[PDB]
Amino acid sequence: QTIKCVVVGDGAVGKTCLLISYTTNKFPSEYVPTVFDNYAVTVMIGGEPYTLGLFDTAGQEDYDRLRPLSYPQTDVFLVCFSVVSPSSFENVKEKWVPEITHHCPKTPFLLVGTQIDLRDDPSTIEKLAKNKQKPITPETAEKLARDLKAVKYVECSALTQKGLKNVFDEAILAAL
Amino acid sequence: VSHEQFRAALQLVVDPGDPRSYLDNFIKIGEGSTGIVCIATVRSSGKLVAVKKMDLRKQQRRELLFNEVVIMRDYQHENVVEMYNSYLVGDELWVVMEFLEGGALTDIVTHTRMNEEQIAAVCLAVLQALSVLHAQGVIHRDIKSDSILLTHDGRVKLSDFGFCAQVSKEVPRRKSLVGTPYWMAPELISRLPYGPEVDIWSLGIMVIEMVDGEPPYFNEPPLKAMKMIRDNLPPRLKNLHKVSPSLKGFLDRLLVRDPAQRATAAELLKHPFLAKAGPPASIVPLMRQNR
Repeated sequence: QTIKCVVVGDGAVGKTCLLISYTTNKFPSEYVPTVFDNYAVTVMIGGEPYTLGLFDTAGQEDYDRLRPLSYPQTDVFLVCFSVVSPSSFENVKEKWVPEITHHCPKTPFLLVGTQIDLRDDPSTIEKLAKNKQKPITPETAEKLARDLKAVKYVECSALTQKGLKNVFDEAILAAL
Repeated sequence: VSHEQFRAALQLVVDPGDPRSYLDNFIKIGEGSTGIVCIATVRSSGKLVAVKKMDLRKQQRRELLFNEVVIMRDYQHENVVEMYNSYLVGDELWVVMEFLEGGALTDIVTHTRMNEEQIAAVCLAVLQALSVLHAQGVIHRDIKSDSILLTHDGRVKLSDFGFCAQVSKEVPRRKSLVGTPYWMAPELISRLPYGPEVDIWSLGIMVIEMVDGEPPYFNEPPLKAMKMIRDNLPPRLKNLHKVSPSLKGFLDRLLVRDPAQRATAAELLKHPFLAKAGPPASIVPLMRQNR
């Protein structure tokens, strides 16, 4: 059988990067915004092989009516934010969760914190301090996830591949 | 690449060299979920031992191989199958342990209804083990009849330690989705953090096996069963008119959805039911060679 994943979150959040990191174990050297890309890998669970159809969407504002045409029969959603962009974290609640709720209500969704390698980075922790802000903690995120009302919160670095597989491992579990 | 780093770690933890040096007659007996089990013969005595062989490249989570060594080595108990030794043979971890001629409980439960004396004997033996493991913050994680093994003389040992984890003051729960689907506690399937209690739930399932011949929702495919366990009320036995209050009441303490109200191993040790436990001999009729 097929599993149909759909990945959503603000632009830059590096949604494209997350996917490619996992699927191909390569990081994209160039930033490019996604319109719509469809990658299909194969996963074997308990000896049973499943085509995992991944849907990379636009995190941009322009494609609000073009993006959700990708949603019919979605078995699960990743709802994503950069742990170093409290705006993108805010837009979980505001834009993203509502959107997918409507189109697909009974459909599950995990909360995902991205680019966690940049937490202790001084320069990004500097960039945020210049708007008197700071990095999102797991304590925080996992309150939102429980409340919102996800399957769970997960977090990862597409770069270091820390916690990456697990996100996708839990999604599958969630889907199946 | 990470292979080499892992193989190296392992080398330092095992006993050096090869056991083909002192054992003849390796023959496969069954599989686990992690690797095959052979029988073998100590050349100088002709004594029988069993040997678990596990390839490092075939593990879903290699790290778990460290429990095979650490568990048997440090948690030697009367009701825990004795590991004598472990070794690296090329890309395989080989653990040499005692040979349990009685076989596993799975064979007995799918072919015969055991009476409450024999059952109580079993749960007694396993809880003696789990008390002691949990006392040190060690969760087994894969309790089912398959994981229980017998001696010729009716004695009972717990084994299949490959899925075990450790908790402590510092890391008090775990989170990995680990175990066999039908025996899994509801909180673990639900993806919440959990402790040793998961084992007691699974023992409650194994009591159901012992009584009714298989676990709840056996006919379903695993992932449907997982859902039902998670979403539903604790499964009850199918014929209560035949079961004593002692045992029903015992089991109502294992199969509790909330883990905080579910009984601990030490609590269960003091439970009237376990005082029906027959001697090891009362079991020996259940073994295949006898039936």
